[PDB]
Amino acid sequence: EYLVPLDQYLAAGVHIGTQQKTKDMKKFIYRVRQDGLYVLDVRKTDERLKVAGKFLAKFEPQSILAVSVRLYGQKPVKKFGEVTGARAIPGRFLPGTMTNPAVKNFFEPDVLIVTDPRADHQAMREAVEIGIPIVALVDTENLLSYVDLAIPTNNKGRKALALIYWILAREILYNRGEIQSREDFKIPVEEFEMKIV
Amino acid sequence: ARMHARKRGKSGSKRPPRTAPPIWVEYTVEEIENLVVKLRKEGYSTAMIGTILRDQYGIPSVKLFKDPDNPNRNLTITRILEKHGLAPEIPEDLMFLIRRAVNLRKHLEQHPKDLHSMRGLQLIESKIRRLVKYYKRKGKLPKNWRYDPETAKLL
Amino acid sequence: MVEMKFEIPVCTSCGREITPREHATHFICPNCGEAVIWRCESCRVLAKPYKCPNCGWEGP
Amino acid sequence: SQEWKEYAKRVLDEWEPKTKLGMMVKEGQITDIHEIFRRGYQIKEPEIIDVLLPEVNARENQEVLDIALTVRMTDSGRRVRFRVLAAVGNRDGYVGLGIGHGKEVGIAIRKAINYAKLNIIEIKRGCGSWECRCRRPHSVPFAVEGKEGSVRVRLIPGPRGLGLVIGDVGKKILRLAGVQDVWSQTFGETRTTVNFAKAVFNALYNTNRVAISPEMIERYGIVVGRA
Amino acid sequence: MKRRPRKWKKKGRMRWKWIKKRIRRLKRQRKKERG
Amino acid sequence: KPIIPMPRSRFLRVKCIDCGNEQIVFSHPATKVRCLICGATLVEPTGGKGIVKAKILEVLE
Amino acid sequence: TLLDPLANALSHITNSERVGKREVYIKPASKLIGEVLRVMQKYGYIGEFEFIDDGRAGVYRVQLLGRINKAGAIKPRFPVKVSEFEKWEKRFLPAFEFGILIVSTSQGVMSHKEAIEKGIGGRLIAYVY
RNA sequence: CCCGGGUAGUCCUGGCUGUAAAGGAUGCGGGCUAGGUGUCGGGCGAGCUUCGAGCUCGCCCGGUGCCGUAGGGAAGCCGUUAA
RNA sequence: AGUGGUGGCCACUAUUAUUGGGCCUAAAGCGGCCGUAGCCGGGCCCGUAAGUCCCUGGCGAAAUCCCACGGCUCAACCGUGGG
Repeated sequence: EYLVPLDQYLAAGVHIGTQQKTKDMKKFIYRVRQDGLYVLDVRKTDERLKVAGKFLAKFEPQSILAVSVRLYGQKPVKKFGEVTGARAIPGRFLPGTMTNPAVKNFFEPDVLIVTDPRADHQAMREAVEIGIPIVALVDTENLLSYVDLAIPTNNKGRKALALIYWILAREILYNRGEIQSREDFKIPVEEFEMKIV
Repeated sequence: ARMHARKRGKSGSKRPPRTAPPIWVEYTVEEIENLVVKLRKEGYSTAMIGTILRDQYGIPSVKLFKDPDNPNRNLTITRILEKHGLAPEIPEDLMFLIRRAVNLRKHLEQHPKDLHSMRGLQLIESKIRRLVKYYKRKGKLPKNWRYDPETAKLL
Repeated sequence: MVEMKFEIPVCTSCGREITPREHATHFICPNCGEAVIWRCESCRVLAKPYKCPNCGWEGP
Repeated sequence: SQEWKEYAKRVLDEWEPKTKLGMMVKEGQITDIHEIFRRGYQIKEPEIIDVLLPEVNARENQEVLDIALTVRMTDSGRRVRFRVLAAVGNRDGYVGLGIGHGKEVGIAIRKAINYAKLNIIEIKRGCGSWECRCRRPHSVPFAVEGKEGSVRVRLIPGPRGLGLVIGDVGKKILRLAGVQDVWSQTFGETRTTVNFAKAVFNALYNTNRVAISPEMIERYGIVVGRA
Repeated sequence: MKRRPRKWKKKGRMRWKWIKKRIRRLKRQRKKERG
Repeated sequence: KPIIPMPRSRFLRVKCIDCGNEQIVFSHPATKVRCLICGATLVEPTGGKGIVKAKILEVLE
Repeated sequence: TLLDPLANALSHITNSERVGKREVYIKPASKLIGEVLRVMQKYGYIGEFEFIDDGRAGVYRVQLLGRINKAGAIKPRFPVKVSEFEKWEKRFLPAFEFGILIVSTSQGVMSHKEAIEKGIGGRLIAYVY
């Protein structure tokens, strides 16, 4: 069983990985292409993200932060925070955010969401120095050190970003009980995706 | 080969942990006896005998077959060539090294200035002498046996 | 004097207790959602997998 | 005792909790000191710990280890700065160490004390000497080491009444850690007092890094923190 | 004649090569007049 | 790294082309492989897997 | 050139532990090594273990339980009588009976505490705690 | 120091002399130890082919870097080519 | 009722390092290679008991040393008894 059609996934660039691998994500990697790009496992991705939806409902809405310093994820994160009432911070994560009480925007979550592990190093160090659980949107190039909930997919494309963020909102509000069915979301993919100006 | 070249290269070769010989070998101990005596009758030492036997005849290894004449020993090509009086007196490797030694010494005679081969000579001579010392510790050579370039020439 | 024996938290993916200022984590077991899986740095930095005691669910 | 609870109340109704940990200590969900340490939380508001361990505020329970006058060379003079290192602890297995920079004596003192409060740590205690073995927490339960810089210090259990067989910095740290008999040996120079103190800290932390069976707990009477 | 590398740092010093050579010239003349 | 070394060389039950001769041969021959009756070569040694020319019938381990 | 199986084995164990992996494959397996592996397993320092006939020298497969602070091989096989173990124990242990010592005795290699109970000296081979 | 010349030398033959920042300022052999990546060379498997192991990709082995987790060390730094 | 000055010896000293030291930048790895004695050496089966270990007789004399007790007022010292 799949939350979303497989062909939609393949169109979304979810399964398209880079020209690199790592020992950590050998399990998640499905296969290699003759050219060099790597392919992740679709089914494992689906299982992990439904698990993540089962998780995130257990927390409060506001308590959860979602951050994306990558440009392509900023509107997906703002849209997901709007949908689920989570706090969202796009752009340049101000250093010392959750570690520095004297700042104006001081806030201490109980879990973190990370778009690109490589780019969001500062967020992980801050959150760790507070000592919270970490969720990551990893790729076959990201690194599995210091992630409690890693989800494998292509964390560069806008389509994949919007699609997975949408599915995450779907599962969290499912497990929260506010919305029971999948068909109650009248917010299609294009609301989360980037707009090319 | 690290002991002089000091390079840890691994071009060794592997044998699976089989205890009994496999069934598909359609030859028996006496048949491999016939073939090995034929082969050494044709003028080959143990290495090439075993290579061709495992190559064309296909039998993976004669060490997987137990000698009828002793239950504790696994049959070997050297033992078989010892059975019929077709093992050599001087062990094969060392005879080879003597032959190469006289070869290099001749080339060196007609070429003095290549100190690189001087060092090579030094190396192969320490090799033969180590093997001979060991075999003396085992005693498969006459105790008065000792290297000489001239008898090597006779060899 | 009533002795104050606490239950010192034990990491799940190595069996080693959590030293007091280790910046470790505790989060709910993944597939069923009742077990409190702990995780220590020695299991986080290398990120070796953890198996839930209940559902046998394995993951980093 | 009652004075400590009075101090706790004064700070409770005076301090405004900011951090995520401030709630469960002001809202009372947390009351054990070891509650913070076990789970793997963080600490940033020193006001937290005196709620659960107000005894840290005792004048004797604070120790000033050393005061250094590190100079900064400028184009237009010599600008001094006091680097002061000081320790604060309770006599029941909780202690901390701090380094504070300042322009006067007082400011560095206060900042160092605050930092030391922030670096509070839990201390196992026992008796594993080859002679005493009396199961009480009158010594380190077993031999440990602590490394920082050149200096490496090893601490070894000893029988009771032996006293602190260690240099003065280690003497003060172990007096404020709740331990009273230990043999101690040092490799590397111990004149830089700061590294000696930090090394003793590392060793005390390393105590809890040792794997143990409940059999050992009942053999040395391993008191994890408060006796 | 096993020269100490420490002496080769020219701080507060003359170039080691020339001190070595000076010692050698002194050696020459002394062994000469001895015999 | 595999704990127990398993050989990357198999054995081959093969049929010669000319005289219809069955034989067991090796995957990585160190020397030439020739037929018993016709005598023609069967597998050529090289840096790796021998260069088969006849028809492989079965793969033995 | 490999010269001592036991020391490589115990070092390999400790080097696995400080990482904290689960399965270890001691390539140099010998009968004495197996006896040793039995010794501390009788104090559960390791989980199960198994012998694997590799055709060359055997390989021992061992699970860890994450309870080995350090496991070294006393190489120069010091012989010791019964009455002085406390000196050698203090040479290789952190605290009173905090771990074990493995002694080869006339009857068979095994731990030291019983060897005191049975009152037989021997030759130290390994220590671990 | 620059410029104009210029001897021994620098070349071949035979011998001596046994020296250097001959420095990776790192004596050598074995066992263990997260990773990322290139080239060199050998082997294997795919893709390309004007059919030359001639061209791209994955793996295994050895040599050669660079980055780098843990870990070390006063620090410089090193880090499976260990310090 | 002793203290001070000097001289020599152990600790301080892991600055002599088997326990227990360093040798890239602080003094310390020779330019490289070969190899004799010496030292250290893969696993399995049979034997031995040289080493190794347990028990047991003689012996390593006294005085000094540790301990309980008795005498000297106590002590030191001495005796008796055990190591």
